[PDB]
Amino acid sequence: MENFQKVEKIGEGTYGVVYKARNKLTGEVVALKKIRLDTETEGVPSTAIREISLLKELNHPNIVKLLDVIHTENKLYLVFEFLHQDLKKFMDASALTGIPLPLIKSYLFQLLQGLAFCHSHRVLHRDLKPQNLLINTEGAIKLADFGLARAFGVPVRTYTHEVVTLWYRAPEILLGCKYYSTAVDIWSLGCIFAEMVTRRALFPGDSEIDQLFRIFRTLGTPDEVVWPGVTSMPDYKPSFPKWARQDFSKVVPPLDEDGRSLLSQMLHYDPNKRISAKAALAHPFFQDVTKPVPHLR
Amino acid sequence: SPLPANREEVWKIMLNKEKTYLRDQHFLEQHPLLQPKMRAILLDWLMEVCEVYKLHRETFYLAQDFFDRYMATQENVVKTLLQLIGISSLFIAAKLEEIYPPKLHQFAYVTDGACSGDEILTMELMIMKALKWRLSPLTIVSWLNVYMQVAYLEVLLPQYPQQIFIQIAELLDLCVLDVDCLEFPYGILAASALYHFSSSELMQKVSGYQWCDIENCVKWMVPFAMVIRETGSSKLKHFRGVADEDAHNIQTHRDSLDLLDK
Ligand SMILES: C[C@@]1(O)CCC[C@H]1n1c(=O)c(C(F)F)cc2cnc(NC3CCN(S(C)(=O)=O)CC3)nc21
Repeated sequence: MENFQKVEKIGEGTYGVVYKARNKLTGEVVALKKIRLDTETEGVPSTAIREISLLKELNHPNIVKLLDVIHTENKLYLVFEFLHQDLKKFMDASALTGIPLPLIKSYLFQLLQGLAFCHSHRVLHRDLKPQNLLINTEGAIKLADFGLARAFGVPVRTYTHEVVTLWYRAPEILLGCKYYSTAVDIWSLGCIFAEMVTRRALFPGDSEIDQLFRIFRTLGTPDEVVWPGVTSMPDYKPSFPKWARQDFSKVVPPLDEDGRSLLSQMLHYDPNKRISAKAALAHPFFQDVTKPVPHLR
Repeated sequence: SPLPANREEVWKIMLNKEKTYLRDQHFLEQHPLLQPKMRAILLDWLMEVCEVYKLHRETFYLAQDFFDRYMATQENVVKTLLQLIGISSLFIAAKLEEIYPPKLHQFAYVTDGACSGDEILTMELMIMKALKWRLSPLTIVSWLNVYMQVAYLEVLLPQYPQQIFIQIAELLDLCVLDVDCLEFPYGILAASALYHFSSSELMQKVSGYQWCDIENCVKWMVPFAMVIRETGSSKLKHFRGVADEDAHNIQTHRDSLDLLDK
């Protein structure tokens, strides 16, 4: 990098390190993701190839921009736009104060626009967690880290099982479903909506069975009525305790009726009935932020 | 849109992906040392390696598209470079599409020593940099998947007969072996192959195209369709370690080279 000066390490994963970097002659600050190729027995990792190609076709104001890809000697640098903070650091800094309801509603609205754009382009993110949601000082929030993202077919086929971070993993994944698609991202966004409201992870499990039981304790143990096919799923056990669904006035006390309605539709057990990102945008909870558009036909 | 996110929005993004991924039917004119049959023997061989490693039809079609689109950026490729360009297109495709793709050494091994792991690593970077990292096309087989679901109507859960999918896929595999297929959009080719196994009514219902949109590709595909009919279509195979509901998505190989002569 003959013009980007590395200023600070901001991230680390299996495939490389992320740096804050400042352009010397411009003062343009970017995020540099370095992938060392000389250490990989399989060349450019599948995660780097998927992230690059998927991001070249996903330009949206609520999706972190991939500015450039550079091959240098035994390295691959991905240049991204820089955002000064993630939603996890912001929720933690506001844990005693709270996040004002209009900012919660605005961040949710924007995340849903970024997500509806992904889903309409047949892209599943599959790693929605507060640390992958980046905020700026101008009220914007964007989706970042498409390293676990995947293009999906219509119809979908059997994909990678072990796919979302535990606390944000949808129950159809935990119960061993053969198929999944866009509804897994909506479940993670529902968990984050509640986390913004209470400043506590909604379902903070320490294992797969514990994650399922925390979900069941809040939403009630699903049955064939609320979720046709639950009892025939690979990891369903008739021995599961039978908890009653808790009232959302206790689950998310600062939330209003419209907020509670939207949250319950994003956390619907049945992936086929769970609200889509496009339909979530039309929910009355956002009526004071968006105006409906005239529909042809 | 033939589909029942917004129906027209998802469908228009799909149609506008063929309009951004450009491919030319006479790319072998930029490589005067090459003949159209060299491409056919290469793609046919790539199908056989796909079947050996139980790779998905999607990863064959990604490799086919990376190869044809990569050659449009190059010039003066020799017959001896072909095996490396193809096996490296398949390496990228399998890493993008499979959950547990074959290791780099398996890709080097299948070339019988003609391509080393380091040559494949050098080639995959040349390929990906020349394609400007545009590695997410809507392949020919991906359109067939879309059409087969709408025929048997939820569009995201796979609900359709496996054996019929295999018979249409078999026809597309022959047509892709001919460079003139690249004149027709990928969605047009899949709809035209589907038409040969059904009708314009089923075609229009599952694909949204009118018969005038498809008419030219249908007439071009005519000889390929009769050679398959003359021989009798294949039966759905079973593959060990591959679930039954996914068996139709595994790439297969047959005497398509002989069939292509007619
Ligand atoms: C998504 C990640 O958070 C995971 C770890 C590295 C991050 N990262 C990326 O991975 C990518 C791209 F490579 F995906 C782009 C990117 C851009 N800008 C920032 N800005 C940072 C946000 C977090 N903060 S913080 C701790 O809240 O002060 C410091 C500044 N980070 C980014």
